[PDB]
Amino acid sequence: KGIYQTSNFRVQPTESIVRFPNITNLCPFGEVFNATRFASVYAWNRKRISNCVADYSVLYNSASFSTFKCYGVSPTKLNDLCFTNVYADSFVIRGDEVRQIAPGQTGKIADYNYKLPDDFTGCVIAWNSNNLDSKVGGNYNYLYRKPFERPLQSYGFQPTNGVGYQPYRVVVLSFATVCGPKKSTNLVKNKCVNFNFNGLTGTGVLTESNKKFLPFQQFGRDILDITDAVRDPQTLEILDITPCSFGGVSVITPGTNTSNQVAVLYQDVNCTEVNVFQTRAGCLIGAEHVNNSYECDIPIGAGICASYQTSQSIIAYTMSLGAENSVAYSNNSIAIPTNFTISVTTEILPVSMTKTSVDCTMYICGDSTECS
Amino acid sequence: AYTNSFTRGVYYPDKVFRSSVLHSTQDLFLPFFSNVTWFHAPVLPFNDGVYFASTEKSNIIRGWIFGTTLDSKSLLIVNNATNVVIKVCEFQFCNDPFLGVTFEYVSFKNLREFVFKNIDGYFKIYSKHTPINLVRDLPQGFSALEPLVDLPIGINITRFQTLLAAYYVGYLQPRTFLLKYNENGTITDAVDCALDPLSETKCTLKSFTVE
Amino acid sequence: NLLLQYGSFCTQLNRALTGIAVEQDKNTQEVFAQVKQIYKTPPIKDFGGFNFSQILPDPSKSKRSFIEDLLFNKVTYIGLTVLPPLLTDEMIAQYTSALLAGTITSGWTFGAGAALQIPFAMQMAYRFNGIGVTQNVLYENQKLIANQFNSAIGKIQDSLSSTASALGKLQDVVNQNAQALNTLVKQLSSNFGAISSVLNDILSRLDPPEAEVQIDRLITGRLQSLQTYVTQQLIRAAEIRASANLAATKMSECVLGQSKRVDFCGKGYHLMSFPQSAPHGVVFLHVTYVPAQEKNFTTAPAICHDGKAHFPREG
Amino acid sequence: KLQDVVNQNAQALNTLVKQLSSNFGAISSVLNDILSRLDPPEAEVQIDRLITGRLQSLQTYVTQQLIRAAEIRASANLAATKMSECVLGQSKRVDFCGKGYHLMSFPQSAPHGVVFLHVTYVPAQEKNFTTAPAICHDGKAHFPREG
Repeated sequence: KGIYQTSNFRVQPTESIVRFPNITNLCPFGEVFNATRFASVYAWNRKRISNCVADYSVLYNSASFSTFKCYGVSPTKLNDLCFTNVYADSFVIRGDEVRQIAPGQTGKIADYNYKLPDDFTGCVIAWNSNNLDSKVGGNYNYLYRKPFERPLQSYGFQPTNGVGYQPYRVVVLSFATVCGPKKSTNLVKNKCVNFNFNGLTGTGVLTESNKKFLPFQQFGRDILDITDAVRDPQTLEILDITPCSFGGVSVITPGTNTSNQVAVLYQDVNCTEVNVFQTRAGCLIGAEHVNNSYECDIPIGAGICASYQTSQSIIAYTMSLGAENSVAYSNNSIAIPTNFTISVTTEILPVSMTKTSVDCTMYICGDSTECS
Repeated sequence: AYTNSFTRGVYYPDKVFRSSVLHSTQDLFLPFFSNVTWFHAPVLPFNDGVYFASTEKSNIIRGWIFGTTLDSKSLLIVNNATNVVIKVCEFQFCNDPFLGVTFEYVSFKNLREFVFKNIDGYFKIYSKHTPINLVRDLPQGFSALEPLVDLPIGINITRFQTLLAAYYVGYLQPRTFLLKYNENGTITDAVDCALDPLSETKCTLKSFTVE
Repeated sequence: NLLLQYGSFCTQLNRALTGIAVEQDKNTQEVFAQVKQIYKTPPIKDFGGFNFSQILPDPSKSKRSFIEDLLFNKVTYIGLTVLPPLLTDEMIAQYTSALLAGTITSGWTFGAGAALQIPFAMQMAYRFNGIGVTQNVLYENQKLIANQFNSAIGKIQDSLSSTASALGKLQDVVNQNAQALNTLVKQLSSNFGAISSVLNDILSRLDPPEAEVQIDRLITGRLQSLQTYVTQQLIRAAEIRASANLAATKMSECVLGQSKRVDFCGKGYHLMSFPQSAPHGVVFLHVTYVPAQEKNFTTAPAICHDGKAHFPREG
Repeated sequence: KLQDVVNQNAQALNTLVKQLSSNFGAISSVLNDILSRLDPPEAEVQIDRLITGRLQSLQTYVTQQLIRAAEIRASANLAATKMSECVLGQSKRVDFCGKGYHLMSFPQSAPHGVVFLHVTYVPAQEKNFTTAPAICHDGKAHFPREG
């Protein structure tokens, strides 16, 4: 008979939420990939792509470039990455030169006009230019001849020609500030959730709070530096973080050899979160409440005790402190005993431990010198 | 010339709210009761960070060049009539620089205090406006500076020049400070733990009251 | 998955702390539960002029005595939990009211057998007889002894209410437990030679076959810090037990009786004491006879009348 | 109490022996495996992990033994005092010798402990009387010498 802490339980998070600011200040990709012109193949022209959202998911999904192919990166993953600082290089040339847009290569572009480093991590693509950069009088701007080294003549570029002689508007972006967009998601309240605010992962019951952060403050901390609150980066509102509901799961029983039904106690939770009975010690289940009081058989806590009684069940009750007794006092009444009892009563005390000794080398290293 | 850094150049260490709590931290701070070099109006180094405290009726101190050569070999920070330019460029100034009477940004009776710090490759600025008149120097009250900007730059900033009647400079030192955040989440008081043995005791008990 | 490789170190701490938690209910019973019935005071307070309205429970209220509410006013989530005491303070108030109502209406007899009524001045006439003062000195002074004790109880309000440091030991025990749990939380933010204290970021930043070594440093540090806390808790609990056993001993000899042990029941020749409950502890108001104004006399060890020597029988 | 002390000593030794089966992050909990599967310069890192593990356990166990030995000594000194006062005498200390006014007690040996039979006197059947604190005779007051 007793109460035993069989397990500890935790409400698992029902959702995961991710929150970041409004997705402003993107890089100007239309100034390179959607430009009205591109430089000669012998003289490729460079621009800068940094201190911005680098929206690489638009390029990875795009079909306008023949292939947005990367020498040392994944094009779908690139929207989650950041480059140290990105250079965007652009040129116009005949489509027969399009195979030169890669590291470890040869020919008038790749070895003499628009060459790239052997270790260059960068993504390159071209849009077909027979409708956009060629001309029927000849595309004379297609001039061709170290890495990025910006004696020469125009390529025979033309719009009616086959795809080798038809030009393409080529460009590439090389590999901090060249950083892709962080994806936001919908917010959740009053449920145990995983969350990830601007750099602040955690798990908890989020709730709209009455605290007053200053305009620059993003996290709230408790006395022991426990993360206590956050500001949402999209609506400038402040949330408490309450930890997800958890506690011990004690099982209450009479002796097994007296009965098999048991009552379970979830410490310090509201019963809604789990017959049922709320107590100041937690939520109690399988026991049933009664208005009577008895000497405390099995302790629950907070003045509640439980026992097995009558058709039998586990009852739970506010414990008796023993029977109450008003003494018949006055300024003139005395009670005197007329007879007595010689009650022999046991007291018991432990007096010695089991006198243990240990061969600490046999315990730590038994049978090995290499261990010793 | 010199004058007393009475109790100035506290700033919110981080973007954290803390309420009715005695949080204590080490950072580059203006040490309490130091002497600032006071200028009434001049190359100055940038040893680790700068507390700065010009008071002017018309804010003629408008631009500071922070860098390595101050020349064409690098932050041009410049307030104008309605905007605040910042850029890193190799550029130039004359034998007597003055203003005619890669980034971008937009913004006596008053004292526009600042603190300017570069650390972990990131350069940052904080501010206060100072509502109170005193013609002599920086008052003996208390006031904490809120953040205004950050940039990564990767430049080993050595020294600076400020262009336009007075300005004051005090170099930051690594120190432990203890900070009294009140209910509203604002710093109401601070203790410089290295100042005197009483401050070494307050930073031991956390409490501003020592028994 | 790594913590399981360290064996019983997650079990035996929960067992050790449960061994403390079960014992705190026991300490509270060993002190307060020393009576098998809840004695009720009579309605009329005819205790021979001794005004106990400040130490008996106020029925207008939690049903505590006035001097207890001073004590309750004077003493002030990530994986840790505080279990409730088995006995709520509104029950400790009944036990202390029973001990007190017994001590008033029946003196010591409710410690031995059944509570027996005895008029309170007739009890004090025994309390004096127990310190070698003949009880005629009580009734010949009763109105003065009442005024002395009423006034002395008056100073207890002011002593507890006006002074801020008056409950040093209970505030110290609450402070030690506060600083222990505060330390235990602070230690979660310590690096222990791992790349971070943020366990989720370790898993985010490094390959699992490597990150295991970082997590091993945090587990090693945190577990050693938990064992440190548990060992401090067991050592501290052994001291709180020695305090509770001393309190139980005082309540046995000094509430339920009159201890002849000089300077055990506080200074002075002891008469009686009244318990009051307090946050995480107990207070005793020890009532003690202190002799005050001495005259100096010639004396002789014994006297001769007929060549026979005579000696004092009881003086 | 005695069965509890025997149970605590059993649980402590049983835990201490069970720790030998645990890895502590070593490649096996069987020390002879580590010493035969792997070469000594490789193996020593795993063995130093396992030694660090077992040593932390042993220091835990010895600390539990010391903390419990202080409890058993506090019990033994209380027993020794009860035998000095309550067997070798009659202690007037109320409830120091079990419920009642006290007469005498008899010790009994028990495994790792002691048992006392306290022979207390406990009053039983009471009658309630009119009483007076003293009695007049000639307008002088008379008081009881005892009772």
